[PDB]
Amino acid sequence: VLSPADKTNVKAAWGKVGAHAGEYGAEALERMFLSFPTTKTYFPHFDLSHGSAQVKGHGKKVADALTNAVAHVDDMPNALSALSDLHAHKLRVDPVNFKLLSHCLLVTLAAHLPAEFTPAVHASLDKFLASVSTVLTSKYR
Amino acid sequence: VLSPADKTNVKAAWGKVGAHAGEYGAEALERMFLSFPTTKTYFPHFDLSHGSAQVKGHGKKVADALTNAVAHVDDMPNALSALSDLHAHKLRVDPVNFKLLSHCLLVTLAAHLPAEFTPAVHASLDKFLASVSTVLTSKYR
Amino acid sequence: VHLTPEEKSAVTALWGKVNVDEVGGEALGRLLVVYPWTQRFFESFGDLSTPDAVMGNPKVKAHGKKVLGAFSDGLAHLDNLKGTFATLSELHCDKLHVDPENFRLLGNVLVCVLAHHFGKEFTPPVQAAYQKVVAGVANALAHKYH
Amino acid sequence: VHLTPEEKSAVTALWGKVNVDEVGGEALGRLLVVYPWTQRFFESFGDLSTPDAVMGNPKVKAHGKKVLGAFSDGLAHLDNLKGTFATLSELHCDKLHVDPENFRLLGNVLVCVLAHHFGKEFTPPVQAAYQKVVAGVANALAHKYH
Ligand code: HEM
Ligand code: HEM
Ligand code: HNI
Ligand code: HNI
Repeated sequence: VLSPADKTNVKAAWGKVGAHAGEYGAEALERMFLSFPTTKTYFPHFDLSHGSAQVKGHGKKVADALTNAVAHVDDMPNALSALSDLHAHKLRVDPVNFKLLSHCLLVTLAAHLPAEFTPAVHASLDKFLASVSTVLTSKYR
Repeated sequence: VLSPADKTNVKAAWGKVGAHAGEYGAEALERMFLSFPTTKTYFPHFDLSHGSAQVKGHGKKVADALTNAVAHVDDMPNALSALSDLHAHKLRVDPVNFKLLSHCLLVTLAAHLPAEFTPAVHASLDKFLASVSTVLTSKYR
Repeated sequence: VHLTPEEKSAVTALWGKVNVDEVGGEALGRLLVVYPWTQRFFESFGDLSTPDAVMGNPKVKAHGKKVLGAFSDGLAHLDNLKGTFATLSELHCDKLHVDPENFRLLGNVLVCVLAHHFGKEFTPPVQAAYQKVVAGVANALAHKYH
Repeated sequence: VHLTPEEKSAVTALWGKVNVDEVGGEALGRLLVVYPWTQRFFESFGDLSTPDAVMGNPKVKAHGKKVLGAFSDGLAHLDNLKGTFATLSELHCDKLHVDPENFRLLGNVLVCVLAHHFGKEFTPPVQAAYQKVVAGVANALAHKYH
């Protein structure tokens, strides 16, 4: 469960990210494709070339979804309901990959939040991304 | 989430297990220790060889916990609350190991339920053991 | 990854009793029933809407024969699983775009199918040997991904 | 795993700039904070009640340095990680009873610590090379478990 302290840490950290969220979403995807190449099996229809506009566009969508989840951190199952439906029934991405994207999002945040990425905030962000992943895989079977 | 059919299937299968629950719990533990040696790191104080009295006794405890979970299948977070606290705070078993015991429980059931272990029942039991595992790892941080 | 001589003999002995075509269809079918997101690769196989629709699907059965046939052939090469499955690894990555986690799931389902079929004969030591095998095969199939 | 000449070069180049004392203390400390069940091996280390207590703990910092020092030594054996970590693998299994999942968790925390320290210099390709390394080291330390 996300504690009130977790929620405070997540909101403050994502607040600092601000309008950079879309960029960081794309960076996290790029980091994931490079570091965990098996995740590319879900994007064979994508242009994965360097600076890919398609990947950048998708990073923005991922970021916006996270921004919405932060804004509705008290009620994420409802906020992420349609997105959960999409991954469970249409995309059918194996649940193990959510930890890979989560790690890459965490690494991206660490690389862009020198002051803010304290051990406590690190912990809260990890819990938050796992909670998002839990909601997004809740309807798979 | 467990569907109405899942719960029917789990109750029927565990019902057929009947008085053998403790035996199967011990067998599942033995299968786990042999197939996944890393799990032995949590039991250095145990005799873990075949025919172990400690493993037989512990299998009964695991089985009893599962029986209680089946009895309270719509309220497992609360029915298993103390056991969740125990694994999270006293034992501190890494969450990755729950899938290993769950698999060995499944295999044990498959080996003992020729008629009952249909593909649908297999699916329901896997979901059930995953749900028990989720509850038992819900308080780790 | 490797097995003792006792484990190799146990694997071979049990496998001698396996109907590979049948166990293959059963394992692939159960994969698609128990982990239904794995159906994503098989839209062309038709009706996968219910457990019976999946298990009795002729195309699921035919593909199961093919998959476990390759698995079976690989049991003759337990010392070189990565080499054995290199071209299938490349194919599943480059052409089929199959997440290797699927190989791990299939391995686990196969172990359940063997347990279901053989009952008490699928002893804990026999399972341990087969766990080494399916992990080795899944790792081999994952090895050429890039 | 198996690093390319280009990846090997990237790893060594970054590591030459690493303060192993700081990064080791940070990595082990954050392991214990972020995944607090990992504290189970360190009751003898004293006060681990708060994040500040963990991070500032002299024994946590000393052990973090020792662990990352052995990690550092391993970087001179990138084509034989299993060989060089064989002794420590057996030690962690039989004497310390450490679940190898801990090695994987530490590896990912290390990657986070490196990103936190180096910022934009920890590029996606540099991360990818370090992911290969930490997976390789974790697998090497897990290899002799029984
Ligand atoms: C924190 C976890 C995740 C978030 C927040 C997220 C978010 C999103 C969003 C917002 C979309 C677009 C929704 C729409 O167009 O209606 C999407 C689509 C998609 N996601 Fe995710 N996702 C996550 C995890 C994953 C993972 C782990 C994978 C695979 C490795 C994945 C693969 C895909 C794919 C293949 C699409 C469709 C792309 C397309 O063809 O347009 N997602 N995701
Ligand atoms: C379905 C999952 C599980 C169930 C239902 C379960 C159940 C139990 C129960 C009922 C107890 C005894 C509680 C007591 O003494 O008050 C126990 C203890 C314990 N469990 Fe589990 N457990 C599960 C998963 C695991 C896993 C995966 C591990 C490690 C691989 C583990 C390691 C332990 C240990 C070390 C003890 C203490 C044994 C002792 O020293 O007496 N458990 N568990
Ligand atoms: C859930 C997905 C999935 C899994 C777990 C899986 C697991 C395995 C395993 C594991 C032991 C083996 C040995 C194996 C072997 C094979 N697979 Ni896999 N495959 C999978 C998805 C496929 C798909 C998809 C194809 C192409 C099917 C088609 O439509 O022709 C395929 C095709 C094959 C072929 C035929 C190759 C060709 O067409 O040239 C072989 C052989 N395989 N598959
Ligand atoms: C979370 C637990 C944990 C992790 C992730 C971990 C990860 C690692 C990694 C990963 C890169 C390496 C290279 C490594 C190396 C070492 N460990 Ni680990 N160790 C861990 C728990 C221990 C414990 C416990 C000891 C004994 C500590 C003490 O001081 O007694 C230990 C002791 C050591 C020693 C000292 C051995 C000796 O006495 O000769 C080395 C070297 N290690 N450890």
